[PDB]
Amino acid sequence: PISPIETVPVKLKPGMDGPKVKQWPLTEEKIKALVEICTELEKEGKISKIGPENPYNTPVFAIKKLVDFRELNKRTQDFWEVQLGIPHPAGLKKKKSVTVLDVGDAYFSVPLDEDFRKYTAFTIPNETPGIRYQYNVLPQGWKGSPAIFQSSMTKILEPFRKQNPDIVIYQYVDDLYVGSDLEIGQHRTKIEELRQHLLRWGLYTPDKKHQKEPPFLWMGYELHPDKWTVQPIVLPEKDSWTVNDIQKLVGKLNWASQIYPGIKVRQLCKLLRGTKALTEVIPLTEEAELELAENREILKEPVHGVYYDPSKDLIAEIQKQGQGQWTYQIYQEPFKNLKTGKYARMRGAHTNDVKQLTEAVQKITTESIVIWGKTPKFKLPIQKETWETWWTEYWQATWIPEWEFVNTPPLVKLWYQLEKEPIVGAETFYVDGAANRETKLGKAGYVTNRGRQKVVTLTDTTNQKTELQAIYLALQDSGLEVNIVTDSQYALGIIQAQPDQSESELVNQIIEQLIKKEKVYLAWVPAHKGIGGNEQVDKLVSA
Amino acid sequence: ETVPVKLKPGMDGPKVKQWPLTEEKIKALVEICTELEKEGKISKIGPENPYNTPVFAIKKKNSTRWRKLVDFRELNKRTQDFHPAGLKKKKSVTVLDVGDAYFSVPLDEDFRKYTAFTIPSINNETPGIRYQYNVLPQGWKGSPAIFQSSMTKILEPFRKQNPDIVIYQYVDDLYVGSDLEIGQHRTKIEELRQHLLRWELHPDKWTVQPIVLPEKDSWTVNDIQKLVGKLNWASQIYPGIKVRQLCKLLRGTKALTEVIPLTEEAELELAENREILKEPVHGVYYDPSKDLIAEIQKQGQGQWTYQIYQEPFKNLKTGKYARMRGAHTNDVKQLTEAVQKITTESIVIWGKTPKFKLPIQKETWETWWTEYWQATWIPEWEFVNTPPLVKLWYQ
Ligand SMILES: Cc1ccnc2c1NC(=O)c1cccnc1N2C1CC1
Repeated sequence: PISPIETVPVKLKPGMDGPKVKQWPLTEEKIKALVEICTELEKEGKISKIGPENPYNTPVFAIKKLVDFRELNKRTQDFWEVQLGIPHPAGLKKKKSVTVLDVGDAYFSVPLDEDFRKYTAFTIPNETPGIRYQYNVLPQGWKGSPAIFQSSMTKILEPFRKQNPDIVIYQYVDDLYVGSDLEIGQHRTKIEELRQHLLRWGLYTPDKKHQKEPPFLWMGYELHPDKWTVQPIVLPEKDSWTVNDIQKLVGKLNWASQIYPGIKVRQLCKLLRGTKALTEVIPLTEEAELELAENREILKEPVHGVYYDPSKDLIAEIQKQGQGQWTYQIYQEPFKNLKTGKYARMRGAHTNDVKQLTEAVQKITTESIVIWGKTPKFKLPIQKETWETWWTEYWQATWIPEWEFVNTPPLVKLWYQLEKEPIVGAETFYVDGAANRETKLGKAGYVTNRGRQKVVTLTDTTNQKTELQAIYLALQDSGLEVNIVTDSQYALGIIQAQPDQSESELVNQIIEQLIKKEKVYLAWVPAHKGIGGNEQVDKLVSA
Repeated sequence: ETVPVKLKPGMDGPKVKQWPLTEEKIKALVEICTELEKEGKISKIGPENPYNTPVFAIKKKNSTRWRKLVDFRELNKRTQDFHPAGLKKKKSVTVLDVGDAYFSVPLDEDFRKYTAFTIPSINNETPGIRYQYNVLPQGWKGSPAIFQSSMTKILEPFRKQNPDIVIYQYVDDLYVGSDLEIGQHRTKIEELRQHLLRWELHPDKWTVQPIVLPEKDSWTVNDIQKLVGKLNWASQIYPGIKVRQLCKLLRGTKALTEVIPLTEEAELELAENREILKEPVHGVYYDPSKDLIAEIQKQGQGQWTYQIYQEPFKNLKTGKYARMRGAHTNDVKQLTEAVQKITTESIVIWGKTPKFKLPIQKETWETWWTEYWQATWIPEWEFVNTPPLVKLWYQ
């Protein structure tokens, strides 16, 4: 079934040359087979015999045929990326019916660039000359075979498409999803028309009596032409569990977390701690049991949704799950979800809820654009005043597409706010810290207008941990209202940014402290100058 | 006849991935492109071409119609190689979009492959539509060049017949400056419009803005401290700035709110610093052989400060930008605008785009800038974290 479609002109990487490998032996059997097989293609037109001028070659195999172009591929020009982008269900638009014509023979039926064919020479094995041919069609396992096959497919489909607008087609590897809004017979008919059109170019495709049937299973879902369902997920019931098992279980469970509300894996993941081998077995803790059981139940209830209706608007709503964790669901009509998902806390350096929500919103906007070409109207668990307050004061450019407040607690708020001006009648701490960078020994202390004072020596600390430390002590030994003046820009920055989550313990401590206080004003002054109380602590935390 | 063009030795064509676009903008392109295809400006390409360049669509809101824009930054960088102080002084300069002229000229076959780009599809329903240029592509550095000849001619008339005017070309943009009061300038331009057809800016107002020091009736410990810091920092630019007398008024562990009178010497020291700050620092000169840099800080409330400099603490020009006419509460909007304005001035003054340092997160910028861009060119940029210091200063 060879195609009479113009071949795609191929070439070898700049200044390279065809493969010149040699094959010596194979059994009488392995030679008998190949001789037969070839003779077959030989006649079909798939391959041809070459002779006089072909200095190229490759090892042929017999597996109970196979030709390895590993080397040829290395010397083959690069082609245009096949594109990893995949349609996601929530993107699809309702149809009446949709079949999947399975091509298969696909590639092996596509003409190989004439010129390039020589390079595709291979020999059959102990007399004198053996058996030599070269490929005449896109060879199984060759570099450009995928790329080239799809382009060809697309050309062949281009007219048919233009004549059948109403008809949608999705080319995926070796399958054709064709759906439409025509009635049951008109459809079945067009598929047929489509088939002869394909068969009209050497592209054999199965008849109505052999194509696969709906719903089709796709990257996780079970989908029909009017709705879809999360193909239900089962958890293996077992006596003993190996690490490996546990791990896969977490993956399944993790994937489920997107669609299924309430899935958990805390105690299950705990089991991995310390593991010495994938084959190791772990006594499933009772707590793991309770959780595993619990998830099994959650997985029992079927969940299904619908496709996108261009004639309606998208609405994305977000919830604050834990600290840094967020759930979101997208819909066109209440409770009729199009897609849902969850985002794990991106534990980073030092951030805060409003920033984090901002990212979630950003991630979603991006995803949404990819799927629908539009961005949803957002419903956010944050007060408009909160957002105003935060953004108009955050050093970094930030933004949220049009959205509206939805009072669905817990809401995201600012855990504390630094004073704009010094507090009248509150103690003033002139904190300072510093450590020898060669030994990592340091001092961090403070002094105040109220005479108070304190200092502490530290081991293996670093400069920045010292200055942070200094502010911690101040925050500690201070009471409800404080004025703190540091000469550390690091600290000023960090804190000035009103962080409510960090991976550094000290920073967490400080944050906690900050939330505790009633009023806090942080100020900064140049270090090592004659300036104020700074020159006092400067002297006390020396080296 | 088309001049041959080659990539710098050893280099290969861009293979930049395509950004996902809005429906709105996807349609615009198929339209724009089927047209360009018919006219034969561009043509569909095969899978044997592995190169790619990002494309998208904007509208200089000088129209409501959409315009196609290709990001050749990468390509331009990989392309072989081959300005008047006038307008820099002119009373007024106007910019003209001549991108078009290029489409009149064919592109060297062997080079076309490199200009490959891709119109995407939503949800990936389909593969994108791939095209490659047959004429000189707008936004490509090679174009203005090759079109040089044809360009100079076309102009010459209006040139030596209006020598009291300066005409500069940068990519798809033509900068025309004259001292003629608005009346003659505006008409002389339209006069030039038709001339090309047949085939507001104000330079001097851009000076290194002054550093101003605050004046209070009464000063608190806080106040002084804040002033000493700014001054201190400022001493990097003006080594003559002293802060001794003020550092005195602060010694001892006083409460931040405590008011402090200024010793006559503190007074002087201060008055002396105000004076020093009355003029940009000496010895600052544009070095052609070094990259221009533009840095911007979000001051908030709609404001944005910035500095064009080549070496640290030796600013060539500094400025501020505030939001005029049009409820704009959208930072990204503002920042893109801000960046354009600035790249523009660079071009005028030095005729070179500056390398930007942006106070925003990659992810955010990438997801929306395109939505507000309105220029045929695209500068280079990187993302950063504003040191609160540098901010309170230019504030
Ligand atoms: C896997 C896939 C990818 C892209 N689109 C579709 C499909 N498959 C379908 O079964 C499908 C279901 C509902 C709507 N469009 C669908 N089709 C469209 C082609 C008719």
